[PDB]
Amino acid sequence: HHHHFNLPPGNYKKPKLLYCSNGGHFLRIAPNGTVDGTRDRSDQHIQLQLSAESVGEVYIKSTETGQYLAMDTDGLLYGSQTPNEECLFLERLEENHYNTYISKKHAEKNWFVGLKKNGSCKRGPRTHYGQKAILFLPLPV
Repeated sequence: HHHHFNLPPGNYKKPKLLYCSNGGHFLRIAPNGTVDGTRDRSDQHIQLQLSAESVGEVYIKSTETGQYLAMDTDGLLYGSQTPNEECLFLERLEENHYNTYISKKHAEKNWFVGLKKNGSCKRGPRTHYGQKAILFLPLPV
C-alpha cells in the first residue's frame, strides 16, 4: 500500500451528495462529461451513487446520467460512460471526519478528487494531503 487504511463509516445503501467544505460545493458530473462543483442543491447532477469494488475502493456514479467519475492521465476529472481503471478511487477517512478519494490508477502520485473554493476541480498533481480541497462529507440526498 502507498496509503493508510482508515475507512469512513457510512455505507453505500443510498445515493449521496459529496459536499466539499473548501468552498461549500457539491461534486457535479454534467451530461456532457464535465465535472465541477455547484452550490445549488436543486441541481440534478450532484446526486451520486457510490459502490464498493473492493473494501475501500469505490466507483462514484451519477444517478441522473449513469456516468462514472474518472481521473485521466493528466489529472483531470471527467465523466466516463463506462467503468474503467481511471474510475476507481480509494475512499478513506481524513482528519478523523472527512472522506477523501484518491485515484487508484495514480495512487503512487497522491492524486485526489478535489474542488477549489471557486467550484472548479483541482488537477491531480495540484492536490495533496493536507489541503481543504480534498475533504468531502457525504450528505443524504
